[PDB]
Amino acid sequence: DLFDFELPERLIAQVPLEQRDASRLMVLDKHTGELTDSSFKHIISFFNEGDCLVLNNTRVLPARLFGTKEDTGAKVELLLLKQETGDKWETLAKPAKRVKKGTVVTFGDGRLKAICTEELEHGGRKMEFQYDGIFYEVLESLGEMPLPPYIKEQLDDKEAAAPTAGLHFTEEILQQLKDKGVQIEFITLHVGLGTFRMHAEFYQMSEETAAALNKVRENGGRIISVGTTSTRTLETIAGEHDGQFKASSGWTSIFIYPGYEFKAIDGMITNFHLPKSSLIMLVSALAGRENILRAYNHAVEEEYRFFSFGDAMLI
Repeated sequence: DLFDFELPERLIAQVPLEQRDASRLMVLDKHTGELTDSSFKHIISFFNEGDCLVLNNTRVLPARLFGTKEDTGAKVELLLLKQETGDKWETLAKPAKRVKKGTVVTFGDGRLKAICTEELEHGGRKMEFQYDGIFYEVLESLGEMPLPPYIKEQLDDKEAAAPTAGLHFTEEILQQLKDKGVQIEFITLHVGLGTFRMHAEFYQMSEETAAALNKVRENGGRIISVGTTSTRTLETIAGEHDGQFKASSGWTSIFIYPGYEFKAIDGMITNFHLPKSSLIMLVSALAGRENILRAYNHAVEEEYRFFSFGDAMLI
């Protein structure tokens, strides 16, 4: 194989040195292929002003409502993605097929129902809630409301941990970078959602976030993704708009590999990976298969910790 090398199961960090910024930092020059070393404290010494960091920030926030298809029999699960205007929301629905045109779904005793004001491209569904009083209150209400048997039976119950090399980010460094003049933007990615369409991630970029990144691109700043993964979201987005960012959400399945021309990031921050997984190819497409390779060889040499909790890399 072409993305293989010697990787001592030992050089593979069993657990993390999460104590601090210790975690070394292999720095590779995308173009030149140079390959210096370092530690994650000096990090901030590589970012200029007008640079932005996109953080794959995650939130167990997909709140979900268990309603029942009004008219017909029943059973509809809604995943609340983002509230738009007033009482309209971006949503994912179980038994999606069931939710159509302007279908109506009831929740609980009927306080709060919702109509499907439209089908969405990513298979989601824009819905609109009907209710009295304060919305956020009504929900909270249903919060403590057990699922009626009717549904309850139709189910199996009642009513992880953000990986991403983006953890080496001491609240402090976050501040430093701010202070120095490096912006920080967030993207949102969800995992178990696949079952709402397969096992793809669901991303969401905001109007402001998109806006922000475009400025940076305009003003000639650099964009660096802090995401063993999020780099793909970005890449996906700017991919479908020609290097430009737009608010959006959807399923990400892009598979980056040598040859791919990045149109989103200028550099990224992740870890070292296995002698053939599909991450090395990603990275490899970024700085070239060779450069990365030799760096992988020198990383092993200077006994760098590889993978999940090992040391951090940058471009």
